[PDB]
Amino acid sequence: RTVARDITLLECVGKGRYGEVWRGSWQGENVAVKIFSSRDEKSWFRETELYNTVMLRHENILGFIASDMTSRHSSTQLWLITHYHEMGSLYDYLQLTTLDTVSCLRIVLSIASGLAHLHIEIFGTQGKPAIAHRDLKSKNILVKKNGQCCIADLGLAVMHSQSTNQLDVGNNPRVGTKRYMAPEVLDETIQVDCFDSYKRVDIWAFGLVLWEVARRMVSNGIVEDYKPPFYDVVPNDPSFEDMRKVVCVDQQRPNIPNRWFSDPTLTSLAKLMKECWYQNPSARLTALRIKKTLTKID
Ligand SMILES: Cc1c(-c2cccc3ncccc23)ccc2nc[nH]c(=O)c12
Repeated sequence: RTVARDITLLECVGKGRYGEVWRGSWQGENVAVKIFSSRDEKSWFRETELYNTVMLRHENILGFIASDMTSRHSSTQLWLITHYHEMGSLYDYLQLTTLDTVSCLRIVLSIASGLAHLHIEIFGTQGKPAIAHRDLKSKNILVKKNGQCCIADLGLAVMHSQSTNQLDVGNNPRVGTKRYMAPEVLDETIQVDCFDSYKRVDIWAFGLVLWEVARRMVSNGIVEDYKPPFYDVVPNDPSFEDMRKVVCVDQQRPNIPNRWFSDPTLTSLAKLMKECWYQNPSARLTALRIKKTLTKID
């Protein structure tokens, strides 16, 4: 029922090498429309597969509405239509407000719950395969009205089924965001035919998002300004070589502000954080473990 022809493009809320994101009106209601760039057409195919064939659906995953193609301007555009969240991306949201303890934990737990849903296979007839995201970042997370978040952008998803032991890495020349790239990626030791490798890459990236969020939690009247990971050692649009020097050569990691050690929540989150950042990919916590821990912290 929801098709591109019937959506009114109202406002452009995002632009990048992926294409554009629009706020659209469909029967009055707001919808989110990602119009893919020509260079990113493979990500549209992958997302269309996950949302339509795998039927991905979870309260902490961006709500899919429909895939469509529309011919306009003597070209054919690939659309991905999703729910629209007034609060926007976690990246923009953190820059416009600070958090108390409850709101900080609600955010990071909701992301953990979203990531656990992806990583965990559901067995049986029409079961869902295990899925690794591979481009988790604050710009690929949206904030819902109930204070929870949801994960978006499945263009690089990798899937695995324990039964057949089938690994499906797709076929996409797209490379994850360099700022959030794990060390085993930057120095090319990652084992590309092992599904656990891609999950561990998600955990590294998650750790960085948890750092971005915690910085905005107020404790004892103190709070850090929003900053992206490695803001102090790499420039904007950091190069591959820039990231390997910081993450691999100098074995650097996001700094923990000393004021975090005066707050029990931030101290536990600091520990959680770092346990996502091991150079040794197999030492990192699993998504389910993160979710469990976040459920107990208060
Ligand atoms: C859903 C969304 C995206 C978005 C992010 C990542 C992947 C997406 N993929 C498809 C459609 C939108 C996507 C980007 C900006 C937004 N700004 C206000 N409200 C929104 O909901 C919103």
